[PDB]
Amino acid sequence: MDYILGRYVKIARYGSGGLVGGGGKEQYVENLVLWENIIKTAYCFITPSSYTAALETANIPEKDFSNCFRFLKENFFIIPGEYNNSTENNRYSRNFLHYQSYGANPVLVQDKLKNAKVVILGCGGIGNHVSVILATSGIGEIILIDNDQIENTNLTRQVLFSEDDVGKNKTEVIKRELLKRNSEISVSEIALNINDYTDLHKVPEADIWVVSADHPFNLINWVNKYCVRANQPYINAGYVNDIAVFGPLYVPGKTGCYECQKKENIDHKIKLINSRFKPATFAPVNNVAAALCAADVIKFIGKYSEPLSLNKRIGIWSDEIKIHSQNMGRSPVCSVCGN
Amino acid sequence: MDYILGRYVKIARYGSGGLVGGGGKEQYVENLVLWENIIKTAYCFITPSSYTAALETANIPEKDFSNCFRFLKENFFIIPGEYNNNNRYSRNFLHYQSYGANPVLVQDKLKNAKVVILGCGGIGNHVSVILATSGIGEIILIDNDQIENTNLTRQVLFSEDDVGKNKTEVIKRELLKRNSEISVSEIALNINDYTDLHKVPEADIWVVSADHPFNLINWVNKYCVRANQPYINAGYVNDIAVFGPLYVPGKTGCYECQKVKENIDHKIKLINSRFKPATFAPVNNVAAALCAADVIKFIGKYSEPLSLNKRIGIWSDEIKIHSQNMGRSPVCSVCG
Ligand SMILES: Nc1ncnc2c1ncn2[C@@H]1O[C@H](COP(=O)(O)CP(=O)(O)OP(=O)(O)O)[C@@H](O)[C@H]1O
Ligand SMILES: Nc1ncnc2c1ncn2[C@@H]1O[C@H](COP(=O)(O)CP(=O)(O)OP(=O)(O)O)[C@@H](O)[C@H]1O
Ligand SMILES: [Zn+2]
Ligand SMILES: [Zn+2]
Repeated sequence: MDYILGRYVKIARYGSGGLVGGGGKEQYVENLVLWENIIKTAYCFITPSSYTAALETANIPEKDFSNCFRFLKENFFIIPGEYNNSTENNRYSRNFLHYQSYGANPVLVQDKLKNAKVVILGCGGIGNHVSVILATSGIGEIILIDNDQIENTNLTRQVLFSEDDVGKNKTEVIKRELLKRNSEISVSEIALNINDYTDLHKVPEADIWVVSADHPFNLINWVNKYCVRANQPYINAGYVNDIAVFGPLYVPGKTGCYECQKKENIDHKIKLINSRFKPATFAPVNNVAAALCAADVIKFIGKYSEPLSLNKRIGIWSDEIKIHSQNMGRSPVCSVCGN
Repeated sequence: MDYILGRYVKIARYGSGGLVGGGGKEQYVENLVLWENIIKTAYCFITPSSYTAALETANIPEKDFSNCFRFLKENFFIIPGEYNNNNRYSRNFLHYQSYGANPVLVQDKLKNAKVVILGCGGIGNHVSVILATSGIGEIILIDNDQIENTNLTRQVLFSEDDVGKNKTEVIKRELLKRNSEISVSEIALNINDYTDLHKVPEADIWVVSADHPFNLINWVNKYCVRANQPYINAGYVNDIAVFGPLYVPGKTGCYECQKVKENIDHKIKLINSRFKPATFAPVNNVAAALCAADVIKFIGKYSEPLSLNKRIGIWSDEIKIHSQNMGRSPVCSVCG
């Protein structure tokens, strides 16, 4: 039963002791003696070693070594030796350190991604960015859904498209560009525009729908109603001008749905104002939303960490430093998924 | 003279009264009478109108109209009509308008700017393409590394058939395909010592995402303070996306301002030298996106970059954003 120090752990001289690890799992250990001991025991696991083989080379008392071993193990700084049983030349090897760092076997996450099927409903700015992440991360099957054609104004956010692509179907060029990046996956396209609730029946079953299409105004309400009735997982992502939005991620029976937590003259005026609405699109906002959405899809399917947007619609601001989550937990009294 | 309603304005009935605006400027107006008066005033500007003309068009008293007009005007829900002006960058125009800038003037500032991309990996790929398609006039790409198959997970400009080619080379080609209106430049360089930074050209700003050695950004900091050179750092610490600081000579603190045993150190240095980040495209892309937002804003001058005086971290396994103060230090070791 070998263990090996993760390649993603770093330690630093800091404060009265030091830091162990990098990122979300970073620990500040205030006691210098303990921290120095943690370093000494980590060093013993640089090569793949059983507990007792590493202990043999440690110059500290067994009880101190044992405590440090446990610390390292619980945070996945040391990982089973087999979790490093893949070639450095594997195209997905960088994601592997990421999987390892959450205590998962990267070969098993990869196999889950390989066998998954994802629907990209909406192939604009969000769909462009989500689809390449999912494609190059090894999701086995991607189905691109969109009826629109590429324009010159798309080139701002829609990173797969070029000047030369103007006039072609979006789904056509994305497929071309996805397969140029990862030819070991399968990519299909459906030419569909969702005019009515009934149109959603032409969208295929999948592990998850990535929904970024936002026309008409109640498209999401149709998608949610449909997915509740079809028992189909979906995630929403987009933006409200300068705020990046992703979530909720809907899982049948395991999470709340979109609807759970929800003068004629002026009424005419509101409607006209809203009819003329066009979002202040901004690539960085689009990209943040799409990045975090894809992370939640990879985690939903990989199963190695909890998706952020379970039971939540998450907003990330671009002009102030702010995240806010909006409660979208299950309501027993919901008219869509309820009693 | 003339004022027009922004297309990015959204309006909903909510609770007591309603909401005016979408996104960061979204405002709850409790007073329903004031809420209705706002929409009555806004409605007269859907089609461009002068102050006085809209007053005679609205069915509300001159005092209520002045209040609602100022409300819309200060929040940039209504803008000067000339700002309204199909275009390549027409999409970004609503963004600049929403912050009370003339898009044409912002667009011009971008057209006249030079950006250095110091590091053409994951962060470089994504930063450079946002900048190119937003219309930064000159982009200088700097890297001495070749494309590998393992790059394709997050280095979005690169395909399988590009493996073995130079990064600067392929980024340039792909940038030019997406925006032919700009000029792209490459330099084959790797920063081996602090003294190699003199070979980096003068720009409006440096995007620093190079991450070898550990002390690269420390070198970059000291040089940029010396060269009077604006720079912004961006990257990640495993699962945490990082951007900032944005160093502006004479305005902000530098990277080293707030500074935010034989047997042991030998083992530390051996462990640390084996380090490899747990890279993850989503984390790459957030850092790069928010960094690119700060560059556009710094150069476009229409909003304050978020990372002035701050190193910002966005968590990926938690809903969390945290900021470290990098304000000016008089007793700093590099500047001050
Ligand atoms: N009902 C629908 N059925 C199929 N596709 C739709 C759709 N509504 C929108 N889409 C597609 O989904 C993408 C996003 O659409 P919307 O966000 O509603 C307006 P947009 O600003 O054109 O999005 P974009 O910026 O992502 O292109 C577009 O490519 C569009 O073609
Ligand atoms: N001193 C230096 N001078 C110039 N460029 C540098 C540099 N150090 C690093 N870089 C460049 O900055 C980029 C950083 O790339 P990243 O995507 O952050 C990690 P990577 O090393 O590309 O991934 P890998 O570990 O899978 O190879 C690389 O393209 C690298 O060539
Ligand atoms: Zn419900
Ligand atoms: Zn300083």
